Amino acid sequence: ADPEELFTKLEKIGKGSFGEVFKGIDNRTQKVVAIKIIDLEEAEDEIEDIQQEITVLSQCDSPYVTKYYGSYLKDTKLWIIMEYLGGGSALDLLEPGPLDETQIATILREILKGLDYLHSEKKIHRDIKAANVLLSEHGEVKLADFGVAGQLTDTQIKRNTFVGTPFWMAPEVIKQSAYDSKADIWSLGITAIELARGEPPHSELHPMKVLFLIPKNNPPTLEGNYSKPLKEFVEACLNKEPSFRPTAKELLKHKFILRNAKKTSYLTELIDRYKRWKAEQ
Ligand SMILES: CO[C@@H](C(=O)N1Cc2[nH]nc(NC(=O)c3ccc(N4CCN(C)CC4)cc3)c2C1)c1ccccc1
Ligand SMILES: [Cl-]
Repeated sequence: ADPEELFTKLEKIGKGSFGEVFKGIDNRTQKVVAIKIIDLEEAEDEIEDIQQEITVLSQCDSPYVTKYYGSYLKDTKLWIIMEYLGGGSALDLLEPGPLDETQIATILREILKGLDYLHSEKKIHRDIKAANVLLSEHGEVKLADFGVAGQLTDTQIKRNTFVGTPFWMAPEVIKQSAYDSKADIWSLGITAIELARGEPPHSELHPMKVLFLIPKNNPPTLEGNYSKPLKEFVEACLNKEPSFRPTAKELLKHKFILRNAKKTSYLTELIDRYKRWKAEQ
């Protein structure tokens, strides 16, 4: 029916040129939801990504993947109703200052559970990065932005498409050879660096340069004051050879994760920190 009847927006929480995201309410139940509204008139090229995300999320049912509740059409606007996640993104939560290795290990663990779910459903996220990891106010950690996610089948054996964000992209994705879920494991290893240092490797460089640097160089390493097991976690992820990369399931039992990860509810203090930080200034 009419989405402006069914839903009420409470607060604009995100904005772009083609769309806006709100905190809002299902009026029938008073449930808080995320409401992403796309101006279909302005959307042009990225409309295929919108379609792809809706399709993939409608096929997902995991506590580690942002829920999709439906789409509504009202004039030039597409309303996409989604699980509200109010803690902020992992990247957002880096703003007030660095994470400790307990927080990092917990976040990576939860991402790994999400990747394990997706890969078992023969899906590939293909844009894993801290900005795409969204937290709930309880400290749950869930995956979002499925605009370029890919589907493996029997009609098509692997993927080829040059897609993702350059600094996080696997070398085999840059080369556009046949790749699979192991590409997400590379991106996860880059995300581990990003969680530790605040930025991905080569973050000051032009994206175009990174497209030849990533295949040309040895894999990035985590440098500085970070525990050996974290550096070995990064090292295992960022193997040039995908068949030598571990799976997400295996990584759940990496010693860095086992010795450092704790209950997700402990992440609420990371969210509190952001609230206080946000409020000031
Ligand atoms: C553009 O699509 C959305 C999207 O699909 N989504 C689906 C979905 N569900 N819930 C969301 N919540 C938030 O984005 C958000 C972010 C920061 C936030 N604040 C900062 C911390 N504070 C404690 C509260 C206020 C409050 C809410 C989103 C976004 C997207 C956004 C970012 C990354 C990936 C995807
Ligand atoms: Cl947006």
